[PDB]
Amino acid sequence: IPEPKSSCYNTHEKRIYQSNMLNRYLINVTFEGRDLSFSEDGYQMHPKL
Amino acid sequence: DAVGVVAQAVHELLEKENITDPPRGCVGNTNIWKTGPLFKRVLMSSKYADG
Amino acid sequence: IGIAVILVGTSDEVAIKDAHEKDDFHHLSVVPRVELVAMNETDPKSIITRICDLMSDRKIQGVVFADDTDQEAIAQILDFISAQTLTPILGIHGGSSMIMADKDESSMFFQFGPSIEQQASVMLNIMEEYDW
Amino acid sequence: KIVNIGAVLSTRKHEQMFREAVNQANKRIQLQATSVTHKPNAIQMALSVCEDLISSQVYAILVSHPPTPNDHFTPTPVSYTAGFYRIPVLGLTTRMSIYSDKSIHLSFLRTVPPYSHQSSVWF
Ligand SMILES: *[C@@H]1O[C@H](CO)[C@@H](O[C@H]2O[C@H](CO)[C@@H](O)[C@H](O)[C@H]2NC(C)=O)[C@H](O)[C@H]1NC(C)=O
Repeated sequence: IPEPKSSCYNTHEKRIYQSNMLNRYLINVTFEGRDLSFSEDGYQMHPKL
Repeated sequence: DAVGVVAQAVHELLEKENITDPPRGCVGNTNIWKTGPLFKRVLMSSKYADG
Repeated sequence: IGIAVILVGTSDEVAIKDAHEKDDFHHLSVVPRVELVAMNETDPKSIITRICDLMSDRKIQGVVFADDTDQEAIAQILDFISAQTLTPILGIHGGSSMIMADKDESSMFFQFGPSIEQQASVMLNIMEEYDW
Repeated sequence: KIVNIGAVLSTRKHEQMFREAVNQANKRIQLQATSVTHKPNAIQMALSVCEDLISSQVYAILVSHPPTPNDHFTPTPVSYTAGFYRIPVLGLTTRMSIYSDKSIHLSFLRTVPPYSHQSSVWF
C-alpha cells in the first residue's frame, strides 16, 4: 500500500514513485449490501434522484 | 496591446464605478464580488484598433 | 492512511455527532483514523493551506470533504488540489458539488450528483410514463 | 483610488512598459503597475499569487507562460484563484482550447486565438 506524501508542494522535487492505477479498481468497489460501482468519466452510477 | 485594453477599460469604468472595491485580504471576505462578471463584460467589450 | 471530514463554516455539528458508526468487517481497514477539523467560512487560499497542512499534519492517504456554499468554485479548487499529490477526494452534500464536465488527466477525484445524460434519461422516463 | 495590476515574466522592464502604458492611457486618477514572480510546483504559485496580488486591489492579472515545453496546465493555478471572487485575467501565450469554456473557468480572456479556430482556414 502506498504512503502519505511528505509534502503537498515540496515532495514534488522527490515525487518519484509508481503509476497509480487506483481508479482502475477504485471506481469499482461496493459493499454494505448497497452497490456503488462508479463511472470512469467521473460520476456515480445508479444515482438516487 | 493588453495594457491598452485595460486603459480603454478604466476610463469607461467611471461610467458605473459602483464596484466600491475588488475585495482584498485573504480571510473573511468570502463573497463573490458583486460586479466581477459585469466588469468582465466591460473589459471583454473593449474596442481599440492600434497595437 | 489519513482521512478527515473538513467543515467549512456551517451549523452542522450534526457532523460532530455523525461519524460514530459501525461497519467493522474482515477487510484490510488497516488504519481507519478519522479526523474532524471544522473551519469558518474562509477563502480558497486558506482552504488549500489547511487542506495540505492537515494532510501533512499526522497522516493522509485519502480524503473526504463537504461544505455549505453555492455552486461556484470550491469543487474546481479541490479538483486541482487532487492532482498535485495523487489522492482521492469525494465531495459530498453537494453545495460543494455542482458537477463539472471536464477532468484533468490523472486526478483521482470524484463527486456525487447526476451526470447530465442521466438527468436527460430520467426526464425522458417521466415524459414516457404519462403518455404525452 | 489608482488601479493596480500584476503580471508574470522575466522582462520585468515590462513594468516600465506599464508606465508608458499608463502614459498612453491617461493620454487616451491614474493607473499603477505591480509585478510578481514564477516558481515550479504550482502549489505555492497559488500561495504566491494570493499573497502578492490579493494583498492589493487587483482588477486584472497577466501571465504568459514558461518557455519550458510542459505548457499543459501552467496557466491554470491562477485561473482558479482569482476565478474565485471572479476577478478577470488576461491570457498571453498558451493556445489550447480547454481554457475557453465558460463553465470550467470564469477567468480567461484570450489574446491569442487558440488552435481550435484555425480549422476554418481549411474550410
Ligand atoms: C467490477 O466489480 C464486480 C464486483 O463488484 C466484478 O464482478 C464480478 O466478480 C465478482 C467477484 O466476486 C462477482 O461477485 C460478480 O458477480 C462478477 N460479475 C458478474 C456479472 O458475475 C466485475 O468484474 C468488476 N468489473 C470491472 C471492470 O472492474
